[PDB]
Amino acid sequence: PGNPLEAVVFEERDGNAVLNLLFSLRGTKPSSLSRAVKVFETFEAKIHHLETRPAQRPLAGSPHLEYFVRFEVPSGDLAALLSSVRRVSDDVRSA
Amino acid sequence: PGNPLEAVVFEERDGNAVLNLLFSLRGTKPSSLSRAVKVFETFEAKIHHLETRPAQRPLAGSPHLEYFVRFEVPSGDLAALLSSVRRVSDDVRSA
Repeated sequence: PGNPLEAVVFEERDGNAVLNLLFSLRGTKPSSLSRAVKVFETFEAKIHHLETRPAQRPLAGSPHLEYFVRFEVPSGDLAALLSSVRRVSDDVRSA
Repeated sequence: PGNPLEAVVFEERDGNAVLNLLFSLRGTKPSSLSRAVKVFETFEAKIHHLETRPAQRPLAGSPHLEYFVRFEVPSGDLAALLSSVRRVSDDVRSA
């Protein structure tokens, strides 16, 4: 489906797009967040703040797995590597 | 070579090891930091704070590429996945 009023959005700066993206995964093996960094790095984008820190550990019984990231990619290549990020996540949103 | 007084060290907590590791890479393609997250995740370790943010961008002409991370792994499996991390980096140190 395609939600227009969804949270996943972005902006452009100096001719590129600066945005953030979060994504979580259950289990203990499915943690291919690594492939996610391969995205922003594939189109030589400029990462602002890539971070990963599963929940529970700090507090448990309220939060859940997470992964905060901020990066910038040409307004055109964004959609390019983002597709990959869509290839890694789908049921999440931007930060 | 093997430097004993080197910076790369670690500690153990509750029967596991909690430490930090930094590593940098030049160019634009060699950014396989992703494989690094595959390490701490391979032995189901507990990551405290994994982060990546190349230098220059904030300030240039003093710093350089970097990648700060903090994670914990059984005092035994640490050496296990760290070897992998050694398979990704060698000329760097802990945080």
